[PDB]
Amino acid sequence: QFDPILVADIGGTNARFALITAFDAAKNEFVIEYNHTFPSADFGSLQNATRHYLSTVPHIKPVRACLAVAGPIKAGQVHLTNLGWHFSVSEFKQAFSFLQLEVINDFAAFAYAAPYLDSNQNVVIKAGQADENSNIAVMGPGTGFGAACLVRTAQSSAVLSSEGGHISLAAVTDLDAKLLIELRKEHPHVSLETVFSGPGIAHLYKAMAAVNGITAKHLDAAQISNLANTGECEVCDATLNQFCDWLGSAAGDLALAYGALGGLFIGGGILPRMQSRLLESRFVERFSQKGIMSQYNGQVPVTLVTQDNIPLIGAAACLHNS
Amino acid sequence: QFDPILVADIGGTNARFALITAFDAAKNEFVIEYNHTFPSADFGSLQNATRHYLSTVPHIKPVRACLAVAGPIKAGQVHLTNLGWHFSVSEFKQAFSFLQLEVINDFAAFAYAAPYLDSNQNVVIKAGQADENSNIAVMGPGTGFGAACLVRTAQSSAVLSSEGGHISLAAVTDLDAKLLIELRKEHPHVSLETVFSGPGIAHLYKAMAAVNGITAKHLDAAQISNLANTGECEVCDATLNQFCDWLGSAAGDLALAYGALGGLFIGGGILPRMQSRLLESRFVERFSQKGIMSQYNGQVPVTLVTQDNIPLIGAAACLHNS
Repeated sequence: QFDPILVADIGGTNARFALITAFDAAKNEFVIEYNHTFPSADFGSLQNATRHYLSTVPHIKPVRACLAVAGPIKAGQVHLTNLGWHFSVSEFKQAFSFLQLEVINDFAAFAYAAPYLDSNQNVVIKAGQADENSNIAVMGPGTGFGAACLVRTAQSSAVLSSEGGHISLAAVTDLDAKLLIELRKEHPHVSLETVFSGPGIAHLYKAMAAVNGITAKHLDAAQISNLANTGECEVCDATLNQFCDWLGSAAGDLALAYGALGGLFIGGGILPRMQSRLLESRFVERFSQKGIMSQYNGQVPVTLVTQDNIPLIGAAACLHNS
Repeated sequence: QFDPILVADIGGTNARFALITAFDAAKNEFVIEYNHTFPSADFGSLQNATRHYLSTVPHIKPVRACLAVAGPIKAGQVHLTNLGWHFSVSEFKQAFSFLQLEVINDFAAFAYAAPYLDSNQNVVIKAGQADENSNIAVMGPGTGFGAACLVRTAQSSAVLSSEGGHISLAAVTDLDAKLLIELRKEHPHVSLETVFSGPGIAHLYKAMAAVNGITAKHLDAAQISNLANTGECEVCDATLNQFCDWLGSAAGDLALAYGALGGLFIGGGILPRMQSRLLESRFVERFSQKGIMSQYNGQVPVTLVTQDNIPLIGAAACLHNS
């Protein structure tokens, strides 16, 4: 009989709670039940939010818990000053008499989750052959660019949390190069996140406009994607294709940096909205265009994550594999 | 009473064996004794080399062993076809009745070793504040460019082995940019290893010569370093300074990619021979020139490794921490 786990996805506008009630060895999937979302604004503390949630499912009183936090964890201390939630992992554990409590970052949760994803609920960007005994890379263009790695060796395993979104962005093509020169005019340091993010799409548009000899209007990502579709902004359509192309190069670099023969997953909320453009782009060609390591990246499967509960699956995987 | 460990550094022209006989909690150092080197060519198998070594120190019969291999480990199989040594980890363990045997890559050993280095036997490249609970990055420009990371979290730890030397090399300065254009003329894929390695120094020289409007002579790294010193090759001196400068940028990128708040170590045999030039270069300035993550890299201590037994210390740390 599986020992239930309380899992939570906190830090954003909405806090999400659920109960892990079983693990199916066949499907290699955690069974998640009683999935409840609520505005973080409804509570003055995480403790309160948690007490409320547990009161709605009192027949299952978990003594194991893991919270995935889209915020900073500095020495057993969590500060979501944004929400007004500040708590000690130690006291939170005490408050609910948890025998086991893990508090992890959201991308760390994405890395923990990687081996337990719904195969039939995701999109293969590039086939195909995963090495079960090697590392898995996870990345996600969103508000910023997050990158992490589930490190698996013949001695142990752990999750590499990083600031990999901030590494310098390299040029591969002549167009890349020209765009870096323009980008650097507004961004002394042009990193992955300078381009591969919600704000980055706007940055990339401004640069593309400049390269094409056009004064750029004040557009954000959604506006850029819309105007591209209606054919009212040629530079917008080219910007989004360049985004996909370049991303391929960056994803390939991270696959090498993280030795990701276990596979590379692309999450976040932006890329799943660009699925058709991504699959039509030069992403895959650029992904494995890596000199003597071309064959290596040729073997690495790249998957676009489409399921919605990654943080919860990760929290579950983290605590259960402790 | 410490349980002795047999440690070995194999794969190169010389095989090195030693015995770990104790661990000093105060110094935080493994005690290494009976350090013996011998030409790999003297034996037809690792088993033979090992039997010979153990016969010279028969009063200490270790049942724990860890081999650091500068070669490939594919599924409990080691193939140093170069030396004619091919063995099964399983059978090697059996052959010497080891209760515990770990076989790791050489850079993985460098990552394992990082926390146990001789503070007074290394050179601070950039101060200063290590976070004991964060990851440590290790890198080394040699024949190729190796990169690994000791991943340390509040849940576990592991060593990230990578192909990070093969990620695209980004330009930061105008000179960087011009050099990439030249480099790409001979190297379709310009990676870190294209520049930051023994062969890379020659590549960089050829490119620097071209940028400076000079026909480059056929020189290798040592020749480039020599001619620089005698002032017989101005472009050579500029090449080596550019190498150090650019390396700073690359090391900074890896520190971000690996979340290396625990520190970053630079090993290999090339950089320790360039200590004065390195410390006089723009390495440190470029290391932390990383936009919003500038403060982050400002905190990361960078150390030049000068001690000779890194692989042995790593093997020891790996097996002992199993």
